[PDB]
Amino acid sequence: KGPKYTPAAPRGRRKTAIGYVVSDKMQKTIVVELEDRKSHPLYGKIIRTTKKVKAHDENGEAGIGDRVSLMETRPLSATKRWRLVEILEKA
Amino acid sequence: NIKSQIKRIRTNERRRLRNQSVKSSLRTAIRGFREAVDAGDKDKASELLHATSRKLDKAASKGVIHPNQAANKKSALALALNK
Amino acid sequence: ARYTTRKSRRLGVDYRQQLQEKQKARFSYGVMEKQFRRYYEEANRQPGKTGDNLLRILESRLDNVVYRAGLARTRRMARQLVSHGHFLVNGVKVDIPSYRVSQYDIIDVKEKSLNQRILVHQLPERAQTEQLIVELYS
Amino acid sequence: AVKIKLTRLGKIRNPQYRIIVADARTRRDGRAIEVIGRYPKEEPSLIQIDSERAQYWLGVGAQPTEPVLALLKITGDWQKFKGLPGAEGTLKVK
RNA sequence: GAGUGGCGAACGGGUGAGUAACACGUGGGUGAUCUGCCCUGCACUUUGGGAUAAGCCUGGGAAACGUCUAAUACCGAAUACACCCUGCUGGUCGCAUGGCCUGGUAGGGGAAAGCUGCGGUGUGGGAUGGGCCCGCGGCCUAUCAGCUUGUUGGUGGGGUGAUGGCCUACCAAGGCGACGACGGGUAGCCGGCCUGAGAGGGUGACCGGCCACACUGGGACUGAGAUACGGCCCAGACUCCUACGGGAGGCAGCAGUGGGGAAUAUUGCACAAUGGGCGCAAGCCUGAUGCAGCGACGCCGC
Ligand SMILES: [Mg+2]
Ligand SMILES: [Mg+2]
Ligand SMILES: [Mg+2]
Ligand SMILES: [Mg+2]
Ligand SMILES: [Mg+2]
Ligand SMILES: [Mg+2]
Ligand SMILES: [Mg+2]
Ligand SMILES: [Mg+2]
Ligand SMILES: [Mg+2]
Ligand SMILES: [Mg+2]
Repeated sequence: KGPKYTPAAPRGRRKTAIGYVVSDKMQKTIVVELEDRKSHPLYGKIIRTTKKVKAHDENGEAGIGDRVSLMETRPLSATKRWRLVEILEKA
Repeated sequence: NIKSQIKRIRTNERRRLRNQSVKSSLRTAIRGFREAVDAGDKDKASELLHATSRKLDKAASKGVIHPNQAANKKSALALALNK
Repeated sequence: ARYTTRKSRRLGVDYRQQLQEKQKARFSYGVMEKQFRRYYEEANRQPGKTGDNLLRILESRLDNVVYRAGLARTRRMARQLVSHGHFLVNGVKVDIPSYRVSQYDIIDVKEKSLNQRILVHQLPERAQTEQLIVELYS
Repeated sequence: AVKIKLTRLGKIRNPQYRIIVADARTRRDGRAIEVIGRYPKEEPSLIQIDSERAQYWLGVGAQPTEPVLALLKITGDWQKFKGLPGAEGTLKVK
């Protein structure tokens, strides 16, 4: 009577990021600089912080001074956690 | 000691020598495959895949190697054989 | 600890002035300073006037009730009666002077105890000095 | 695997249990997956259970412990799950 | 009774040495993955053999660790179209590798156990527990300014449950740092707890999570799962038994003893209750736990 098979029965979103490219000199990986802004807990200055984020290029499309949209991945390599989705603007 | 550890030491000598034997037999099977491929010997190596891929998945059926390991060996041998 | 006329004689009414009104309020009701400290810290938590709640809590004591009831003369006389367990509350032996009776509490006397059972309609407001004892603390 | 326990939250000589779904491995007063119900020092024992959650966890296959299996059999969530004709109707308070 | 065998022994309990780190706290990700026992679909439990403890007879010593017979122990096969591998191809989904429709095909292979009601293999699903990445957060120091060579990336292989310089062989020459890198010092982290009107400051007792460690270091084996306290192997430090031939052991389990300290407890009772393990069950273990003793150590009450 029972069906010999049953259904499995979705898809959480990964984080995104946009930032200006720096040092795209390493085999299809683009080192993107992401700006962040948080208020300092006591004093209440809005501090501009930055960090370099190694993105997987594939084929070497973007260049330096480009504003590249990104998305997270698994570890493609140690440091490299990201890939580019889409390339806005140019050098 | 004092405990039933004395019994479970006697098992881990027995059950090692079973699993050591099967793990070693897979290595010599997989080793003799690669020497057939590196010679440029197609008809011999095509036979040795069905020899080894039989023997891999039987070791997964024992509960020694675990099936995901047994699968990823068979994948590596078949993609080697096609070239 | 139970204290067990002169202590009243020093005060009359048988920082200089602040302590003296607390002292009569304490030794009237027979309270120890740690217990008197607790009723203050409960009173200020409750709403309304914080001073007026203090006298409500001290008047609520089960032995105080006996004094008002007049079953036993001299508030200190009632200490001997209550702890000995002569009194009863809702068919339960209260052997405790610190019992604070609420509304609709029925105080009866135990059978025998031969040496008249009045009920609590509400906790009485101050009309039935506090601002020294409030300004004493804090 | 998963198991319906009791967990002793009371003061000395005065236990109060709450009926907890948890792993077999966890310590007695450990982390629950969910608190279903609650439960012995009364003329009438006090027993309260969510009937909806009890059916869910039993339907998955949470094994009751021996004294919890009495409480489920009393209140009659065990007979809803098992589907045997003894039915439900027990407890009161007063 | 002991002995082979199955499960358990990774849980419970201990302590804070180490660690300034994805260790922890809150957030997500897993199209990058595992899961014994448990229940609840579907399909099967076919067929044959070879040994080995116990038992006897030997040696060895104060002590303690050569010939036979069974099994749900261990093994050749057969069957399984669910499943694993490879080739050619259909449609859709999108966030790129890719996923999913047990997609459809045609090649090659995967298992098992029985005896007085419990089980046993394979494979869909559900639930539990994990593992691995990242966003931000949280002490002191420049009288620490340069650090890195598997180092940062790529390609082909090896490897893992799984993604990854995780490892390895060849090309490229990059990575991190004044927003404090690399060093030195101290430190279990937190929910909380003490204070303060607050913002802050201090602390991490009990109780409840996560981490690390089990004489000191370095391993792996067995397994569904291992920092494997009361396991194994080796190396060191230390201490016991000895008939000097040989051995054995690690309280940071609960009690307890001696030290060190201004200072901290009984060599208690019981599995009756709740939790856990094994067994069909009756039960049998549980210094977890429930309680008792002792000390005004604290908070209440007479
Ligand atoms: Mg591979
Ligand atoms: Mg450091
Ligand atoms: Mg097992
Ligand atoms: Mg330390
Ligand atoms: Mg201030
Ligand atoms: Mg060690
Ligand atoms: Mg293994
Ligand atoms: Mg020990
Ligand atoms: Mg062990
Ligand atoms: Mg001890």
